[PDB]
Amino acid sequence: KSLSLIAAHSHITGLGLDENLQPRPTSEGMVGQLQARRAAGVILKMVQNGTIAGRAVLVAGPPSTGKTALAMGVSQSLGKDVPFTAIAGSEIFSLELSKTEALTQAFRKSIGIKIKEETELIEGEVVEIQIDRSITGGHKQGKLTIKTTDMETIYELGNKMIDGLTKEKVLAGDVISIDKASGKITKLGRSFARSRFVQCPEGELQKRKTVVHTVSLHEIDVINSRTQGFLALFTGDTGEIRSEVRDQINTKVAEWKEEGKAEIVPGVLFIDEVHMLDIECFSFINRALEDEFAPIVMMATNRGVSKTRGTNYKSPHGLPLDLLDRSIIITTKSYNEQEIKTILSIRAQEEEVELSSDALDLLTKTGVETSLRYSSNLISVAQQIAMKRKNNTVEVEDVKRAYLLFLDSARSVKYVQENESQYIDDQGNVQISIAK
Amino acid sequence: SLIAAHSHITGLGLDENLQPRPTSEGMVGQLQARRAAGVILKMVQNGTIAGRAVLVAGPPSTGKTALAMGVSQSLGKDVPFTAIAGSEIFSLELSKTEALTQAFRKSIGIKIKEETELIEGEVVEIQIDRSITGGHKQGKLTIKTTDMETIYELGNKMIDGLTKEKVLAGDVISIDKASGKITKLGRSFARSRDYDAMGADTRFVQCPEGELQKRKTVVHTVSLHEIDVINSRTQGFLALFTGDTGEIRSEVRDQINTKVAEWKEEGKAEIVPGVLFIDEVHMLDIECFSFINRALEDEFAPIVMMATNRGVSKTRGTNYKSPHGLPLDLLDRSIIITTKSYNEQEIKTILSIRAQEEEVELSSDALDLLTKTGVETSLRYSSNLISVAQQIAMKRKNNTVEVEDVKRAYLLFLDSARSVKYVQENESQYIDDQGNVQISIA
Amino acid sequence: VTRTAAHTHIKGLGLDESGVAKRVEGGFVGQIEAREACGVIVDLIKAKKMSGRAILLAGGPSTGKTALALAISQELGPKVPFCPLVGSELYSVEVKKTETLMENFRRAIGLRIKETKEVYEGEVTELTPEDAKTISHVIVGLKSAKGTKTLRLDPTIYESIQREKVSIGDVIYIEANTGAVKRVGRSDAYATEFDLETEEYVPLPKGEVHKKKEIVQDVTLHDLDVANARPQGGQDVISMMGQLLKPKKTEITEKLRQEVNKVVAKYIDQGVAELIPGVLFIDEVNMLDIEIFTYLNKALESNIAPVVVLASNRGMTTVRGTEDVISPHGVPPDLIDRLLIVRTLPYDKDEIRTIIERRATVERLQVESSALDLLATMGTETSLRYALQLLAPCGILAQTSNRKEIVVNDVNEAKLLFLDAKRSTKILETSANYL
Amino acid sequence: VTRTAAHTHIKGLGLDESGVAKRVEGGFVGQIEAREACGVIVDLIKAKKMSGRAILLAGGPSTGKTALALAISQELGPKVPFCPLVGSELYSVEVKKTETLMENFRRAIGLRIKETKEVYEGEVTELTPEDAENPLGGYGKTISHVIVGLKSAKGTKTLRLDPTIYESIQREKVSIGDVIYIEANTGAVKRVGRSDAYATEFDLETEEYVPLPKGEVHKKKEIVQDVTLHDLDVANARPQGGQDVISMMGQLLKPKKTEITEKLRQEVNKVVAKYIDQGVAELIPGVLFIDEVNMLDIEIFTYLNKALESNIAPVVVLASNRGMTTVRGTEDVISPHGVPPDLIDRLLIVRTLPYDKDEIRTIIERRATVERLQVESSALDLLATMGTETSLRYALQLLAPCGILAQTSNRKEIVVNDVNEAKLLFLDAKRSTKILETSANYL
Amino acid sequence: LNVEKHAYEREYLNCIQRGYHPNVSAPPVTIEVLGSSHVTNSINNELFDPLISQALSDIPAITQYNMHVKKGIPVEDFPKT
Ligand SMILES: Nc1ncnc2c1ncn2[C@@H]1O[C@H](COP(=O)(O)OP(=O)(O)O)[C@@H](O)[C@H]1O
Ligand SMILES: Nc1ncnc2c1ncn2[C@@H]1O[C@H](COP(=O)(O)OP(=O)(O)O)[C@@H](O)[C@H]1O
Ligand SMILES: Nc1ncnc2c1ncn2[C@@H]1O[C@H](COP(=O)(O)OP(=O)(O)O)[C@@H](O)[C@H]1O
Ligand SMILES: Nc1ncnc2c1ncn2[C@@H]1O[C@H](COP(=O)(O)OP(=O)(O)O)[C@@H](O)[C@H]1O
Repeated sequence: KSLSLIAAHSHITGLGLDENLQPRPTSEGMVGQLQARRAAGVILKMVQNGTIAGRAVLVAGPPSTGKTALAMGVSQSLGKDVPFTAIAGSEIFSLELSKTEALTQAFRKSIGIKIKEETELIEGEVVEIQIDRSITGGHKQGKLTIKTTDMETIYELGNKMIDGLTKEKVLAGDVISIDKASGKITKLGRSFARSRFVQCPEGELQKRKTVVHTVSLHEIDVINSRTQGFLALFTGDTGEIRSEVRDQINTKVAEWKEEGKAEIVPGVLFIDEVHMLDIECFSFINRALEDEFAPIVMMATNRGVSKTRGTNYKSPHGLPLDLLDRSIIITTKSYNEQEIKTILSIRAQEEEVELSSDALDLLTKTGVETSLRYSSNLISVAQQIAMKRKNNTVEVEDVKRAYLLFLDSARSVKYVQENESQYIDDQGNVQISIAK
Repeated sequence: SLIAAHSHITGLGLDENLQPRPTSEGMVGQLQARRAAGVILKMVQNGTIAGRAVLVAGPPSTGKTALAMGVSQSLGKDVPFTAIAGSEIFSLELSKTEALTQAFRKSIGIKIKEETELIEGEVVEIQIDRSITGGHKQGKLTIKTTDMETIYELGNKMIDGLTKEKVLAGDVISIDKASGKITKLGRSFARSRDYDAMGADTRFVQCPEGELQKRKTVVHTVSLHEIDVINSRTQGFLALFTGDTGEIRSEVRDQINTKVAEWKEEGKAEIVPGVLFIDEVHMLDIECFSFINRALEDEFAPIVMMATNRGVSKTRGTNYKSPHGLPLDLLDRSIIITTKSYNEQEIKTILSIRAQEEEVELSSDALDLLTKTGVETSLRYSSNLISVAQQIAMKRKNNTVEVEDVKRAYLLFLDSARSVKYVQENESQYIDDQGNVQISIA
Repeated sequence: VTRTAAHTHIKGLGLDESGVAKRVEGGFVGQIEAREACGVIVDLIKAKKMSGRAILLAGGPSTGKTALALAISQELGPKVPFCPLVGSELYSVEVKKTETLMENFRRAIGLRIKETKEVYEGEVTELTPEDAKTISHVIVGLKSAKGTKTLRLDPTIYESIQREKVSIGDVIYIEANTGAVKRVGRSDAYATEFDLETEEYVPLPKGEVHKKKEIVQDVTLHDLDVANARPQGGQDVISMMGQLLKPKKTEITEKLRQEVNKVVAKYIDQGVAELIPGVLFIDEVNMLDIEIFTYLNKALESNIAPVVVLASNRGMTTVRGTEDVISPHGVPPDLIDRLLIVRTLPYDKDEIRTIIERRATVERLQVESSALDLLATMGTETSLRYALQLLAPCGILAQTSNRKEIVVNDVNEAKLLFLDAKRSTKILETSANYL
Repeated sequence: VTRTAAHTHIKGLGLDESGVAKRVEGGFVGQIEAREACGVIVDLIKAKKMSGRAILLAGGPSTGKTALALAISQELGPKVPFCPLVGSELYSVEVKKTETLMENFRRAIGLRIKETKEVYEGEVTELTPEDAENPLGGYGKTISHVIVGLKSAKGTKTLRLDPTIYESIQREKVSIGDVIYIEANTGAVKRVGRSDAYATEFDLETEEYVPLPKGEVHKKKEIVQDVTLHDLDVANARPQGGQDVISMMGQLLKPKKTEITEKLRQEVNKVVAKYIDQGVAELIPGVLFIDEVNMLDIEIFTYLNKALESNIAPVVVLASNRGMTTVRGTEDVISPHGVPPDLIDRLLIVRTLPYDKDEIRTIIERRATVERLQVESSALDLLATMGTETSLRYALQLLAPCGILAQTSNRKEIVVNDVNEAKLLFLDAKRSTKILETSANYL
Repeated sequence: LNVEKHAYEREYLNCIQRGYHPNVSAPPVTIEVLGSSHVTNSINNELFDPLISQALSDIPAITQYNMHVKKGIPVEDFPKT
């Protein structure tokens, strides 16, 4: 389940918080940033309460300060069965959808409906199957013996059950699941009988089982529109769904909640790099947040006073002031030496790399000096240099060798700036020849 | 047929030591460029190296396209020569890189060896069995020569080729098995009881004698791009003619490369690379140049010839100026053939050759005045004047162009310098760049 | 249970019978003149006599323009069509922007049809076709828990019955007017014919076989336009898998529109349909190109144009698509002649305090008096929206300390945790690299 | 004999067992530290544990960056998927650039599955259909069942088919006397050809004649297949392979790139993880190579910043020859190598160095010995001085005209005079620019 | 007006070999509704529409003989193939 090699945020299992929403210094893979974690815990409580809608928050700070780490912590603390959509700023610039339509689809993907239904099921291990044919074979008679670990029974079959058993061959000793009302029979496997391999089911054979469904508003939006089927949820060409089906879906969902047949589960939409949206997207986002079925929007940006896209002026955070008026802003700060070394030790534990104390100190020094991501990339590349000399622990010499082999930002700018005759400039001039 | 601009050039005019003759094969002058083009021609004919870019540069009306046509005519048959312009890359349904990939793959030919069987003889009896609707078709054919007579079995396509191009008993047909083609050669029986339904006057041919079934080995050249278009989808053979081949995936190209290498490894097919010619290559985006720089490094890459008549000008897609309008990365991996302007004797020989091709009997002094007006003005103007002078000359009903008809044609039709001289003193009559004009004459 | 999103304390304009507005009534505080002008416009809409009337309401940000348009929508009632819109939505990659404007115009004119639902439901007891081969009629006997009832049927409904594979003993649903046939399932009394079968068993309906109900259908002109202009063809009732070709939005010809108008007028003349004109509301009108602004001039001169309401917060701003045209509110001077402008005023301290108290009441929160004074001072110092957004984290921080009433300390912690735009810009200015 | 184009003298990085590069090994000359860093990257890729690791190959023109990427691909072997790409490929007219980038990301991850196939095969002996009692009833088809009798070497089976398999059998145009191949996973039918048990000289359809298949009729065989994740996504988004009318009509439509949703990717990942948990499939992560990375827009870089943080991402290798250059799509952002500072933090830069005169001389030596040419020593010294004076590449591709001019004089030796003639006939960028400046009308 | 067939038989296109086949082939995504036979009926009707699946292939010849001669059904009443 959920195959993954190692992620860059794989150590974050949530927000480290107490029962009084106080952040521990080291919990759940998150260290430091006490005020930002407290604010994100308040936002998490806002989402889990579910009584308010359409509030936008902004996580702003310098680069490499843990904004995406905060978003991943909120997403892991939400758990399953709550919608979480994560998009980038450049994702909505489509050739087949308008920008407002893509933003609308991303908005309605983040709110879901919890529907609870029950179905009656058959589960057991097949003992013996008899199919009988007549002289002409016009009618078919049958008997099926099926057992669990507690009972055993024999059923008399009709024509459509016999046809459904002949199709998708079922032999003796197979564990199968039968849905009577739909006629779908699945082979769970084979029982443990030497004389795939699953165990024989226990308890009753006729079980009424309850399955809790959660379906987003965008799925019912696609299915209710007749212009395409449910295969557009996978192929991805929905093609500018009309508004009137969305008002029908809104009214139907409202009366479903009134009757008690459904519950509304709002979620979080996360927009990473929100400064790359046009001003039309910002103006749509301003008026899309006052709807009753609107999620809580999280935006993350790292710019200063920069040019807003599609305009000719400059704005704080790259966003216009009317969008910033409806936002509450969480500010992240830079890290210390101890926080950097704790981050590097946690990244060592997740990458299964054993480090010396001196190697950790050198990594902390070069991480304070250059970048946190540079040391977090150097630590995994030092282990291969250590393993080429056939030893397990990563020492100082491996870190110095990796620091010599792989450059960083400021050093690369420094070697470029006194060798610029060999590189292609903004004017397209270069010197390739060695002499003259 | 009809007369084109470079209709007098069929070849390059080179000796066995790759040294050009002064006037041979429709080409006169330009010895260094002709020698370099002959070297590139032998480089193509060896077929041992791939992905080499050649740039031809010089002033306008010098013979760059003449050199490209000479290379194409000296290339010979069954060697692909794709000639495109720089403006055809930009398309509404294809990306620029995809169009450049297709133009690259058009210039690589695959020569496939096939083994066929030929059957010729008189038809004795045709039996055709069909369904009630008409879908399922089968039948037997009894063909016969002088010595042998066998009975064959027929399929759907063979019955379709038999029904259209109507065959009766007594007709002589020729069948090719691997191509599925039926040709009727004539009739021999001369049946008496003819139902008068058609006006057939079929030829009387003789009885074919000897072996009924003969084997032969045939060779045909297909392009690589045709194989991708055929293998791309279900009805790609229609897309070969309608041009509806939208962005063929990379997996198709990988599998086609693997199967082409497998066919080469057995002896069924061999690879014949060709020449891709890009005229006005400066009319290209910088993304096209960045794609060309890395598409020249592949195994299946033709030799690319480019022509430019541009100096240090702006490179498209950028805001700086570069030599020949090309970035320095593309100019790094190119060898450059330069072309120089002409003399008076070369211009006289060009005009005499173009008069010989267009069948115009020019006088001596008419040729001297055409050379004079072709050395003051450009060469193409004096080349264009010859047909007009001829058409003026047939109005007086004499089949010899004098200097009077040439003077009349020079009076009637203008040059560029006379046009800018007339425009620049009457700027109120013509529409200004600011859109102002004077229409009233008072 | 109950959700709240930036509104829903706004219930109406809060006017008396004379058209005058009270101070605090209907969720609105302040702004008497704009509310009275909007009530006059609501009366004009209810008159149902004029077409192509354009109103612009202008003012600063967070002054109450969208609340006024929402109050218009609540005062008109659910019967009148109301089509809210943002100006950025008129740009699409499928059709031109003028066609999208035409569709949004025609979405604001509605119709009311009075129809009758007639339903036969029960267990099939008799199914006897007969030849007149072509069957002339079939006799179906239906059974419920309150008796049985037999029906003659046309052969088309028998064809639809043969589509659904209906046998004796199935519970079916027949609609008399449309002719739709739905198979609910086999009846519960026939459930022990086999021990195991692929058929679902449903009980008998406990009501009568015959059911009669009067309903009202509300459609718009745009629904008829898109129903009459399917390019691929008429879709069936149920298509779970998609159409083989993707149907794309097209440029609907005005000949189709005039045919739809002719048919609708013919049905109106017979007393079947009722015409309900409505309101088209375009928020952020300054985001329109000048070509849409030119097309609005001809679109306002049609005979079936609705009442159009536009909003803007810009000042003397260049019109989009132009470079040397400066016009008030971002609206070009050719179009600004055709509207009537309603001005909207900023608020005072006491109005801000009353708005904050109302928002705390609707969100089911208790606040202290000193917390209310601090929140009012913060609202006057930063913005009105900041205190409204900061009200709910104050409630959460009061909840985590096991209390039910917000005090000054929770407001101080919420002010510490979350910033406004001014303090964020102050941090942005005095920073080294990118905040 | 063979065909050579600008490469294929490079057979790998040419390192030792400890990671130390030799001076001349694998066709490489010099660039020792770059080759050692690339060997460390090769070991990291072969470890099969890391996701979203990005390196950047930064240097001047003609310093060997594409050669190093080719050596990476040759050292990893053909089992690991390698996806070469230029920066201009991502601008497609059918779909957005973000989807093309994610498609190449999923195309760079491989898979190896051992698949069991249920197979019926044999020579068709009897083909007899049975009819329906009311074929014009509107619902239900014309026939009910088709009896097919197949025989093999030591075996004969009679099968009763539903109509749906028979429609594929009829579409394959089978008859009595043909060897067929029915696979039961998707219902696909392959018609092999006529059986050899009858006469083979009385046809006109150029068909080949196969004998009977060995073994029984009903088999279960194991097949090892190598697929990528993009193949699974493409097969699920445009479904062909079933016997339903959606699948048969999916083959006849013109193919077009669509925006594959994230839901399909998560479901494909879940199915692949369930396959791996059963011991059936194994995961082979690979390398995506993007050349001329400065041709990308700011939006593609901003999407790369998020695409590298996924948990299934491959190892990405970039290359650029740019100094302080404005990023495309921006007007004021000046950044090293044309790559924005948000991406440089997630990168490890490998720097390539220019060459020396002796390195130019020996590189010309290997390029001459690969093209099957022999040169003199003085001509080699002239070529090395020429490569230092103008460019390495201009000295590299002057070899073939020299060889042609040597061949046309009936010699198998490249001498100084042939190199002088190649200078006289072909120019370089500097001499062409010098002609262009001192020109009348852009000569 | 017959350029395409002449280009077909000029280059021997009925004896060439196939070079590409897809890597993965899949049926459409199954939709499951627990406890409803109507969904199964509608899905089976959409996937295996008898008009459309009958239109994409033929009828056996002896079956056509049983229609036309032994049952008196005319050719114009055939489901078209
Ligand atoms: N407080 C923290 N606790 C644990 N890991 C952190 C913290 N802050 C940053 N990191 C790690 O640092 C790396 C880079 O930080 P990131 O969140 O990408 O920066 P940005 O906020 O600019 O996106 C990530 O892998 C993240 O896991
Ligand atoms: N050496 C030559 N031999 C024959 N014709 C020539 C020669 N040089 C020029 N021409 C004629 O002069 C014209 C040159 O134009 P063209 O080659 O198309 O453009 P450019 O010379 O700018 O490359 C051609 O029409 C060609 O017929
Ligand atoms: N007079 C008022 N009484 C109560 N609430 C108001 C009033 N005016 C504005 N508001 C509130 O202010 C918030 C923002 O106002 P809004 O309608 O967005 O103004 P604008 O559209 O001009 O920005 C809304 O949630 C609304 O409830
Ligand atoms: N170390 C080397 N050994 C041998 N040949 C090399 C070496 N480095 C570069 N070359 C050759 O020089 C040329 C450089 O091309 P390429 O690497 O594509 O350009 P760049 O260096 O700009 O990436 C290639 O033809 C390559 O064969």
